[PDB]
Amino acid sequence: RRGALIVLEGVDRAGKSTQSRKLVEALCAAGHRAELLRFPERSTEIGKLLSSYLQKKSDVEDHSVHLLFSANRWEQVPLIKEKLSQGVTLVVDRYAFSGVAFTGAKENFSLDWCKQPDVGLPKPDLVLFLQLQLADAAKRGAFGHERYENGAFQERALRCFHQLMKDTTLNWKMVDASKSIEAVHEDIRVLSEDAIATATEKPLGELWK
Ligand SMILES: Nc1ncnc2c1ncn2[C@@H]1O[C@H](COP(=O)(O)OP(=O)(O)OP(=O)(O)O)[C@@H](O)[C@H]1O
Ligand SMILES: Cc1cn([C@H]2C[C@H](O)[C@@H](COP(=O)(O)O)O2)c(=O)[nH]c1=O
Ligand SMILES: [Mg+2]
Ligand SMILES: [Mg+2]
Repeated sequence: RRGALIVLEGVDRAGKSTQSRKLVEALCAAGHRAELLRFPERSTEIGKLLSSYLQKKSDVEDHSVHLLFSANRWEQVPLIKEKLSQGVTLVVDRYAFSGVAFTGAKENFSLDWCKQPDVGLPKPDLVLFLQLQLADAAKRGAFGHERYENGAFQERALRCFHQLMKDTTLNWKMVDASKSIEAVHEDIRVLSEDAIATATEKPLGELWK
């Protein structure tokens, strides 16, 4: 019985990391075998280049950085397939959707070109989108000094996310991320339990193909 592949997406400060940590904790406490993954995975060679870029310690050509973000997902595919095959549900904090939405927010980047590198990745069984007004997301303290940490860019990224949500091949679920940490968590936990129990009857799919 394979594990489910659950992705959490949303703009910066939507609560993705907090909810991904709480979800794994709750699933494990309820007897599931579940583990947390995140993208970018900054521990690899590629992940280190990505981290320097995001921190503005380095500059990288836009197409190149887009391809490094996708390569950082592919390098984890053998691990993802192994874990899911062993029955381990994986909770992923950002995935290909963030990749497309952030690069697609830049000038002269078509959604189509941005999607291609991630075509064929393991297809999530559930994609949770943590919806929150950008204003309230900004009021979750203040902007940091990392790349993309500004309102106009966040708004273009959000528009790209909405284009991706038209894709009916994917099991998108909207989450009202404006509620408390515990209320949002319960919403996410119940959706995840349902996906683990019913979405896994079919083989792992391939993204965007
Ligand atoms: N439901 C919530 N209500 C209020 N604050 C929240 C809520 N969820 C998370 N936060 C707070 O908002 C901040 C950002 O949360 P978190 O790190 O989980 O977001 P994120 O989506 O991972 O952000 P990033 O996009 O930068 O990685 C944290 O200080 C966190 O405690
Ligand atoms: C996974 C991923 C994240 N990003 C961005 C979103 C965030 O602004 C940034 C840091 O992510 P984080 O908010 O998860 O720490 O990286 C990309 O631009 N492309 C990607 O493929
Ligand atoms: Mg985070
Ligand atoms: Mg084509």
